[PDB]
Amino acid sequence: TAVVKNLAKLPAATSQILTNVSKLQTFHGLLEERRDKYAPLAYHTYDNLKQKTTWHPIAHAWVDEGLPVSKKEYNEYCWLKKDMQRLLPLASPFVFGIYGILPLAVWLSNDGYLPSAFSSKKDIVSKKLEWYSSYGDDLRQQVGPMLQHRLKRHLRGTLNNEHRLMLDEVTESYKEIFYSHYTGQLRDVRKCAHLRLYDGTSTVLLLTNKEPVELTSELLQKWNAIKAAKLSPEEEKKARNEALIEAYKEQELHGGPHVKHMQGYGIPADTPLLGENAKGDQYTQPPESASIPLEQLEWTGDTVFIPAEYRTEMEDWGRELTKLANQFLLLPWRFVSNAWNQRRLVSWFEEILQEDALIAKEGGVQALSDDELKVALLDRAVIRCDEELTRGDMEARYKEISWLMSLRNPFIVLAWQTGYYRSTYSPEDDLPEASILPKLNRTVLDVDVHNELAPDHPEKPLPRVHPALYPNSHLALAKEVAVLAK
Amino acid sequence: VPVANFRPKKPWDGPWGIQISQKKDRPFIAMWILFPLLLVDHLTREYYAYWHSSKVPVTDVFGDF
Amino acid sequence: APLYPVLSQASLYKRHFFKNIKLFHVVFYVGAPCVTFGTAAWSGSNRNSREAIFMVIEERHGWDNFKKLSSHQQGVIMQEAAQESLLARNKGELHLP
Amino acid sequence: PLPNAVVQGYTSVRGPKRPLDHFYGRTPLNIDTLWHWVKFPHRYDNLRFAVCFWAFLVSAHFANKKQR
Amino acid sequence: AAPAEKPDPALDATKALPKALEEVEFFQSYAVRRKTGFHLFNRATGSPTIVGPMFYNLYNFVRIGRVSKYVCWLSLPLVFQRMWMKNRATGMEYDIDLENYAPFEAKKNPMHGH
Amino acid sequence: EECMFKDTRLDVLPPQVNPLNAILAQHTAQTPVHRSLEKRLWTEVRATAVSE
Amino acid sequence: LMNGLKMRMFSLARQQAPKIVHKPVLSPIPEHLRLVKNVAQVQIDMLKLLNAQAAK
Ligand SMILES: CCCCCCCCCCCCCCCC(=O)OC[C@H](COP(=O)(O)O)OC(=O)CCCCCCCCCCCCCCC
Ligand SMILES: CCCCCCCCCCCCO[C@@H]1O[C@H](CO)[C@@H](O[C@H]2O[C@H](CO)[C@@H](O)[C@H](O)[C@H]2O)[C@H](O)[C@H]1O
Ligand SMILES: COCCOCCOCCOc1ccc(C(C)(C)CC(C)(C)C)cc1
Ligand SMILES: COCCOCCOCCOc1ccc(C(C)(C)CC(C)(C)C)cc1
Repeated sequence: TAVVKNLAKLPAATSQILTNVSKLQTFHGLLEERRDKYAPLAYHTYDNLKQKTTWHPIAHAWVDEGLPVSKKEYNEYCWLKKDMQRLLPLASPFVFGIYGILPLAVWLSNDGYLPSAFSSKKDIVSKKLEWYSSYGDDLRQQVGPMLQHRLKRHLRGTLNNEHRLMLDEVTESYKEIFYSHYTGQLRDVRKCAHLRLYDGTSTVLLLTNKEPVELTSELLQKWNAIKAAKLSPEEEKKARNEALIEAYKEQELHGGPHVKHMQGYGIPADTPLLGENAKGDQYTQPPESASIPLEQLEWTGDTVFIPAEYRTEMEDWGRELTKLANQFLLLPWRFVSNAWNQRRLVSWFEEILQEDALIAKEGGVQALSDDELKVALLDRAVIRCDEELTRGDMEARYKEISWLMSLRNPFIVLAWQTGYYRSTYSPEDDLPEASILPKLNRTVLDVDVHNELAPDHPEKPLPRVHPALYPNSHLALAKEVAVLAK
Repeated sequence: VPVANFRPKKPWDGPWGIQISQKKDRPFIAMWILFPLLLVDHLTREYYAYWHSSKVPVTDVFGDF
Repeated sequence: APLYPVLSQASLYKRHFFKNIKLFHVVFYVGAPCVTFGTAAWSGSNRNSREAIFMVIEERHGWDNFKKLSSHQQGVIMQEAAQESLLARNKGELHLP
Repeated sequence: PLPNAVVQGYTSVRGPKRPLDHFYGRTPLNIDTLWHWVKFPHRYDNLRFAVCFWAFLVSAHFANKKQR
Repeated sequence: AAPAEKPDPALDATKALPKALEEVEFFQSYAVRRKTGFHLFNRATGSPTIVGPMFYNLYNFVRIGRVSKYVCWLSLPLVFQRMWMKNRATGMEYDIDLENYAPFEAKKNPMHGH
Repeated sequence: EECMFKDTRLDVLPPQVNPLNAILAQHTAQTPVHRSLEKRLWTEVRATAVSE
Repeated sequence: LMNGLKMRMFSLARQQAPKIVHKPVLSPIPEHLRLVKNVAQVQIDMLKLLNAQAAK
């Protein structure tokens, strides 16, 4: 059996395990050295009940744009971290005793339970693909549908209360995202982004020496322009503060930031003066910063991200949905609080984002091989190994989930992913019949990400317009055209 | 080329539907055997103590006595 | 070409007998023997008259001597005791505490 | 006293009930359809009379002999 | 806080009493009887009784039973058993000595406890 | 309440509206007229380019 | 129906096989396919005409 087959290589595996640990240590040293000087401090925050930490990718998932590393080396780093996780049963004899070897036997039985050293293959891509096709796709194909049901029933709620919880504008998008295995039609990712309508407006308060200011597209554009001009800091800070005071005045005219009038958040007013401390009509005591003139408005370098996820937030998910989200992504899930699984999911998210950045540096998706792209999509959990897709479909799938993960929301990501793991079995042998049409093919051009899509009204869905049919599409799609024709 | 979103059954797909039906009707079958057993357990019973009883039925569970 | 263990028509015909029960089909059909031969009517009357009978016997005659007598005289004394208890001359002819 | 949902059996939507199977070509088999197979005893009634007589007589014989 | 939910008719109460009256009407429909063979002893005034004219319905339903109509009568001989034994006991002759030594359920008997 | 015991798919069909019309209309509204007249030149010059 | 009477008559006969009733099933698949046919024929006529123009 596999037990003795793995015991045969267990002596040959310890050397590779220690070598891999050394590689992991070196890579983590490099990555942390870069992170400790280029990355900001993502402070720890506790949930609404204030007992366990909560995690979001916008603050905690940092991407080192400028990491001098090959994509395969980062794949090795992540895979060896997972191998360190898989090495945990070696501690069982050192806590239970000499009779703690039967867990080690169960570990050595299945090769999917084991780290890379027990594999005969050499390349990290082939090793990863072997592990997936042997154990991981099967393990994932039995969690996808149930996770999808949990996400649905998280939105619509329990006990026949859909009229109180669901929205009538996300209805057709909800149907297309969650019930397209009935129709057999492809899905548009923008219809999954429409699920964010359940949430509120995500804001970003920049903290100044006077007041917090809400970030906008205009202020961000101006800051990017100043950053691109490469000016002296005496001019850079001046222009930044000019844009900042302009935005401050703009929001003060708007009626304050959006956060002042949102349930669960708020900016306090001026403090009150109690009793005899009240000096006639002045019932308030303004803060110290009121003395500072507004022309001295300077950014503190501190930021506050407020996703306003009233229905999507990972805290309200539950003990079960978090575990299934980590199962479906082939992450550790057992015997831990939802905070720790939240961190694990956010770390997976960060890994995928860094890998996307390195892929874009390496020349996009088309520079990758077929097995490498297959393995990337397997890591993203959008492909199962019993499909045998084309290259264009794989590229479109990558583009889809990459844009969806750029938005930093795990719920819609999982909703998208679980749609690719809804497979049925027929009770008859003749049916399903052999098809007559060719295999499904697509291209990167067929994916519409560069355009906005309004939510279709309930029971009035509209057909899909190809991006090529839009005006001036040959100019907008020129990058993809140059990448594909070459 | 085959049709998509279709596959052969696997062990983790659980039993078929007819097997689930066979699971469901097992209580309904044991009902016919257990209700007569209930009536027999009540009807073929004898009280355990009387005004004259010097002893009472004892049941050593673990044989410690 | 069904890939599942197809169940015969007669097996379904037999299982339908077991799963096509309604609530009243159990309630009344099992309550009639139960109410008749239960703690209310027959079993209760028997088993609760026995207690009074043997109380009277062990008080008046003794259980060992009663065991020594014949089944006929046993039944005679049992009937006398049952009458003494049903009468309840001391409770004012009332089976209450 | 009770809401209409409890009376009609549904809160919002009336769910379809799967009808009862019939098993065409044969009699229904239910707890109430068993008299088709089991009628009251009618074949051995006169034998019942005879056996009751003989049982009474033999019991009386052996009981009287035991008693005497 | 201010959800503005429309009224749900399923939460109303406009079907329970009609349904109960439908059940009672189905019950009373089986009280319909023919004129032939009809007899009911009325009261001495000539007015009908209460239980009298609602026996045909009950026994028309007993007719439809399958098991209770042949079983629930087997507890009835026990009533006559009591009727007979009570009269046997009303005048049963007993020994004075045993009644004074072993009175049944008499108070202040220390052998009982009180 | 008897929604399950009906077939109202015909009462509610998907509309035959082309969303492209809403897109092209927003395209013309944003552009000026001289660019519209220019497109007649871009098309005409493309015809002569294919001719030569 | 009779003079002074109305009645309900039920037959007594075993049903050996089920009774069939043609209730036509509404489905959009045939019209889907016919729409595909019509659109494809439009494009085919278009291609034939364009080929005739480009070659003639
Ligand atoms: C003077 C004596 C009284 C008068 C004359 C004798 C009585 C004559 C009347 C008829 C005979 C009455 C019998 C009395 C027996 C008795 O005492 O009844 C009480 C006894 C128990 O008494 P004890 O436990 O004290 O010995 O129980 C029995 O006799 C067992 C009877 C079994 C009945 C089963 C009926 C099943 C009906 C089918 C229902 C199917 C539905 C599913 C359910 C499984
Ligand atoms: C009158 C004084 C105030 C007290 C009022 C409340 C009295 C309640 C006691 C009477 C309860 C009767 O309970 C009755 O149970 C039956 C179960 O067969 C329910 O029946 C319901 O459920 C069944 C299935 O279970 C459905 O198929 C059916 O359509 C529906 O009526 C009735 O809706 C309910 O009315
Ligand atoms: C005032 O009311 C007195 C009537 O109460 C009689 C109590 O009956 C006990 C249970 O009786 C039944 C039996 C069957 C049922 C039905 C037929 C509704 C059972 C069902 C739901 C399985 C068809 C309902 C009640
Ligand atoms: C589950 O709910 C059903 C319970 O219904 C029980 C109703 O019980 C009352 C029936 O008793 C009667 C009362 C009157 C009558 C008849 C006497 C209606 C009056 C008549 C025949 C003279 C018109 C018949 C039966």
